[PDB]
Amino acid sequence: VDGASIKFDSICLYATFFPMAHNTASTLEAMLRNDTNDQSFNDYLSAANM
Amino acid sequence: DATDPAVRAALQSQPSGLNSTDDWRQVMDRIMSLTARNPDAFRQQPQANRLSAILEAVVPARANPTHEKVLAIVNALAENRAIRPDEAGLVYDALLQRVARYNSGNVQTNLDRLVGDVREAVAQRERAQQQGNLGSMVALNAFLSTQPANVPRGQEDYTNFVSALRLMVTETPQSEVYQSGPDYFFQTSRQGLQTVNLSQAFKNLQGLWGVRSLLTPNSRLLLLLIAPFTDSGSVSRDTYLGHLLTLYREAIGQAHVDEHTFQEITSVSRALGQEDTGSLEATLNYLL
Repeated sequence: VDGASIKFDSICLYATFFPMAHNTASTLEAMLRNDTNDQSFNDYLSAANM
Repeated sequence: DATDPAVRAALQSQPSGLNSTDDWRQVMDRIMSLTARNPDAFRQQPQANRLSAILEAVVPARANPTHEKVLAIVNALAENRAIRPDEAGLVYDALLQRVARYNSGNVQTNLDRLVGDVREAVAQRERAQQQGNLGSMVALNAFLSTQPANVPRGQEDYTNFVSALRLMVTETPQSEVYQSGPDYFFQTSRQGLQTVNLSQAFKNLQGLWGVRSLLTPNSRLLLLLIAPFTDSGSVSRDTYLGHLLTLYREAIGQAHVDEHTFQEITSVSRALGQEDTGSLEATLNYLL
């Protein structure tokens, strides 16, 4: 009601890459595709919220 | 023939075609059609080209060899470094002016003797370059006159070392010895590094031939250069100079097989896929 407005011109996605060596980043790739090396995470709040 | 001062003078004064004076037989084989390849190539010329070659054949034209005899001399002076290549036109007009003031039957014969003399002197210098011995043997034997021929201890090691010292300057045509003030030196190549000091090395090795932290690093540079020209029986086994000459022969042989090992490891580290910065540093730290 108070006349505030937001308008999106453009959105760009950025992604910073560690310049890892191509034998090191291929060893790390091959280790992290094994199902025992799955990256498991956790919500910090960890709650169902009612 | 590319370094022949009269072949080079023929490529700068004589025509590149078949005139009937320098090449009389080769043009009479073509006028008279007795050539193997294309005999009938002379009948297919106009009368201006065909009759003007017959007239130069049945009565040929005389010529001056004087500009060709002098240019063979100038192109040998410029080749044996007697003149500069910029002075090649200056001394050519200077010699043509002298053989024009003093022209005779004696001088034109004497220029004919001297263009055979400079063919030899160009080839004699180029043989002496590839042999590479005459400037070094007269200055290494001049060095060894200064050094005494009788050390107190270890004369057997000393007279085989100085005989192997004559073997470097003989079996390496680029190596040379000279003098610069008091001392004499030894370069392993023309305009190259590893210059040892002979007068400082033999005043260091004198007193170490029978000893069985104390060596100047140019003496050790001399013991590195003399190592492939020294047998196991040329010096002793227990003597500290003889113990190092075997140790420097193993160091050359290990650096000769670490050279071939380097060319193998870096070849299979590019195809396997590594950092090209770290493939070249981890290999040397494995080899050094």
